[PDB]
Amino acid sequence: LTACPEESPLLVGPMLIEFNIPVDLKLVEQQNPKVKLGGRYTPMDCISPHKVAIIIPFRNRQEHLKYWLYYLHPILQRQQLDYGIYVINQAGESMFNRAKLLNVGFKEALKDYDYNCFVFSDVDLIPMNDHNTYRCFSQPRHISVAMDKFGFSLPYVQYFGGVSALSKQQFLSINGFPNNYWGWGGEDDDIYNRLAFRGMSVSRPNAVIGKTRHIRHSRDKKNEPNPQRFDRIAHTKETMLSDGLNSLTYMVLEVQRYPLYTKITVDIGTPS
Ligand SMILES: NCCCCCCOP(=O)(O)OP(=O)(O)OC[C@H]1O[C@@H](n2ccc(=O)[nH]c2=O)[C@H](O)[C@@H]1O
Ligand SMILES: CC(=O)N[C@@H]1[C@@H](O)[C@H](O[C@@H]2O[C@H](CO)[C@@H](O)[C@H](O)[C@H]2NC(C)=O)[C@@H](CO)O[C@H]1O
Ligand SMILES: [Mn+2]
Repeated sequence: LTACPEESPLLVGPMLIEFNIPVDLKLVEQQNPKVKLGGRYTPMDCISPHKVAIIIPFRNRQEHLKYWLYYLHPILQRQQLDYGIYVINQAGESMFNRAKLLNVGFKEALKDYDYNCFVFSDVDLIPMNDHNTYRCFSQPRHISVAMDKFGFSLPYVQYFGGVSALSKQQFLSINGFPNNYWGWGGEDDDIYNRLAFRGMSVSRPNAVIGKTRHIRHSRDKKNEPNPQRFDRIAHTKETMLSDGLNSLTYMVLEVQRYPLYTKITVDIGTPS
């Protein structure tokens, strides 16, 4: 087997993404036969250099996940990636912690395979063009550059939320993500500040290939805006050495393999 081409010849480009449609994972499982237990997939006709672990922070977002699985599996396969899908389900009902959930995904995914790249994706964002490759680059990669929710514009130049990707080394270089952001907002700006503090830049696909759709939804109880968020992002320099992968503590309550994804239910503590 030879290494897959730099660009995949299976790519179609712009695709039609809609969410009025109903989804059945059985059909999805059925439409995507190459996808093995736990949502793992490896190219059978070429060797791919990207061993990607796609991490999804999660809690009470099953319908969104269904659409995510429905659209992304066919896409990822076309991108000729050797990947796996990890849904990090937060147990309990205390304040949501997006970033800590992502750190957990990093540690748990490594237990399965030697992934070298990590894509962190909100459950409700779907790429509109398969040229927007879900892998890592020489620089941390911001993937959802043109979200319809923001009218295809970056809400602000340093925006690093939605979907992003960090190689195993880039992730390790910043001590992973912070564990101290409970509730909505800021965790992603902290991460962006971490990158800059370790001397890195952000790589992005152009605004046309980077178009992506966000599933319109309402607020989730227990993920209200975090008031101390402004104060935390202004002090990232002082807290990133101690808050992150090296201070990460959680408890896996269960690991369930579903055909389209591995679901890891975890107790990540409470704020204080
Ligand atoms: N205009 C309506 C504003 C809606 C306010 C809710 C905030 O919306 P967003 O900024 O998109 O974030 P989110 O989509 O709520 O949270 C980010 C992501 O974390 C995850 N997430 C967050 C909260 C929750 O209860 N469950 C969950 O699974 C999920 O992957 C989600 O995609
Ligand atoms: C009205 C306005 O422009 N508000 C800005 C905020 O939207 C913005 O908050 C950030 O918004 C992103 C888009 O949803 C979030 O991903 C991000 O977490 C959130 N950050 C914080 C700290 O709340 C901030 C950027 O710091 O600026 C406001 O002006
Ligand atoms: Mn959302």
